[PDB]
Amino acid sequence: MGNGETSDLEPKLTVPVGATIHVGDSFVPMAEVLAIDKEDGDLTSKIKVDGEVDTTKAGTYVLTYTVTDSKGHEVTAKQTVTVKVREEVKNDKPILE
Ligand SMILES: [Ca+2]
Repeated sequence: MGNGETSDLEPKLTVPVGATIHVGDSFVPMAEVLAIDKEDGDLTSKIKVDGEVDTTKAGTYVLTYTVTDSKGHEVTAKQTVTVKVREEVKNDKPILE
């Protein structure tokens, strides 16, 4: 038996650096993020999705995506999501302390 020194390429992780959606809008992290390796194959299923994006409250939520190749190469990237309101709801100073 034995092994040959083949140049393994580190997995190509594809993640959008920034996203913008509305309150009540749909957001699927596993649809917009992919990961492909040449030697091991499709690593999209291996993607670790950290963080949480809410679509009921307006604000910025950052998601983390980390994927590892079986050959030992690991890569990670983040996505900055910004949710905004679909109507005019003004703020009269939240007096709730
Ligand atoms: Ca590889």
